[PDB]
Amino acid sequence: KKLFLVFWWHMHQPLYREPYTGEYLLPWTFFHAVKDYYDMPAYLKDFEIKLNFNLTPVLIDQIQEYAQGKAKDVFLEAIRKDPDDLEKEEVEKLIEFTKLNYEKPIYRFERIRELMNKEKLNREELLDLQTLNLLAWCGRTLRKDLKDLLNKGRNYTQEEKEYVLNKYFEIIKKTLSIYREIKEEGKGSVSTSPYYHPLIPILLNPNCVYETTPNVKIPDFAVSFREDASKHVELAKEKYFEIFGEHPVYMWPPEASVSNEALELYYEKGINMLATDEVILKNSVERASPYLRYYFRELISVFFRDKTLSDLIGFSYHAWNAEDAVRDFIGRLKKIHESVDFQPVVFVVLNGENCWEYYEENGIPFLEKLYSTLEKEEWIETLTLEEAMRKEDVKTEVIESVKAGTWFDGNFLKWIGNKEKNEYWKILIEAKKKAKNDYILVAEGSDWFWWQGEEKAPFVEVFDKLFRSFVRRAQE
Ligand SMILES: OC[C@H]1O[C@H](O[C@H]2[C@H](O)[C@@H](O)[C@@H](O[C@H]3[C@H](O)[C@@H](O)[C@@H](O[C@H]4[C@H](O)[C@@H](O)[C@@H](O[C@H]5[C@H](O)[C@@H](O)[C@@H](O[C@H]6[C@H](O)[C@@H](O)[C@@H](O)O[C@@H]6CO)O[C@@H]5CO)O[C@@H]4CO)O[C@@H]3CO)O[C@@H]2CO)[C@H](O)[C@@H](O)[C@@H]1O
Repeated sequence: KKLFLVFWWHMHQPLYREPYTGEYLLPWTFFHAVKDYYDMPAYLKDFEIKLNFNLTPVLIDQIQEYAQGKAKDVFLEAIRKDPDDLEKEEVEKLIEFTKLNYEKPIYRFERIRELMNKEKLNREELLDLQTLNLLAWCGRTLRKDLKDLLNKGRNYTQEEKEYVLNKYFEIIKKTLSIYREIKEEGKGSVSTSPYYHPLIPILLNPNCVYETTPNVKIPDFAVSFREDASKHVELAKEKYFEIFGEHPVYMWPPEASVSNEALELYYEKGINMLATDEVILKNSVERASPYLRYYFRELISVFFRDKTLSDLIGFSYHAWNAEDAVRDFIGRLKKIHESVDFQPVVFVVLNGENCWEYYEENGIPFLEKLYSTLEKEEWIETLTLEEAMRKEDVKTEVIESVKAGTWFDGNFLKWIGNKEKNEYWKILIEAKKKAKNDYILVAEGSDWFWWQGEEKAPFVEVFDKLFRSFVRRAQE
């Protein structure tokens, strides 16, 4: 009797490319590409387990633009330049970026503490600030290859900085290839999401928010987003086809968000399986275990992730010693294994790139121990999404209805319902009446609503500039 374990790592960035200037206004796609988007699948080169990935189409677009040398990234330009060429504004940006990241374990360099305690930085000190910001985001592969430069920790030259930059772009250029490789070799399945990671249930029917939060105020949805919901799904199928040669049969619904209408739309667009959150299961069915394969109306297969296990990795284990965390995780799997006489399917689904910067050494000791341990446990069999979808020796159940929600408390309050987030929906509704191009789809991404009305910390103003620029461009 085995326990079936299914990792599904979700990779996404909203579009940071300002539509009028073409400038990438935040470097987050670059930094998570060099740190996580290649290295997370690259673990499969070293560990004989299965790991699955979701790539949003808008993230794929940006990875391609960087790989082709076409991404004009303003923060990266402040890193690349000789410090003598830095604008006062770029020095300010560098210092502000360092301050935002200063307390993260991946920024634990003594030299960074020295630099941030200095009243003024000369050219050598700025070169160190630039290069250490680069190296703080070094991924697992290059932490080995560049170990000597990493251990310097100080006294970097322009040539060394440029060497690191060149190796980083090599990683970006190999990124889509590694996803093709692990897919073709059967080491993992690759899914995608509707194109710009929107909240499909809201686009189809904004009143679905009242299934969980009856008291929420929402704006007057005087325009229909139902066709746009379809377009996000259809365009994602086309992008994922361009990159892999086939249409996707698995999708990750953004924010785990489902509703009866959304599940119908995914079924109508030929999606065979998705996953969502355990809270949605608990809200939809009186008594239901998350270790079964569910069939929604016999139309589409649904797995509900183990929320506890997913949250342990995504939010808890950064605060643990790596050995203890793996012991805890394996011990929890052992209890699931012993708690049923059938073979449970355990979905661990979370963002694949955001938690590691808070782990010691970028989560590498944790993941190397986890994967090394899992590959040796005879009673655990990790599965691709395809294997999980088709496994015969599992328990299944038909469900007829779900209560609309997301993996944030089973509801939509992170994206709608307060004055500021509702203002964004009002802006989008009015812009949709006059829309002329697909930039209206960009503006439908969940990220813009996530940051709005929170507020409040460096760069939220950048997300607001992007959202409003996309809204403006959509009407031309
Ligand atoms: O000043 C605030 C903040 O600033 C910086 O953060 C910046 C960040 O470092 C940078 O990379 C970027 O963030 C990106 C991010 O990298 C992308 O992946 C993307 O994030 C979205 C993600 O793809 C989505 O799946 C979604 O994930 C969220 C959920 O929406 C949340 O509800 C929550 O979900 C969990 C939930 O809490 C739990 O109950 C659990 O059951 O499971 C859920 C999932 O595990 O968290 C996840 C992850 O955040 O939404 C994401 C946001 O839309 O796009 C991001 C940008 O839109 O930009 C950040 C701001 O500049 C700084 O580094 C931070 O340290 C600081 O905290």
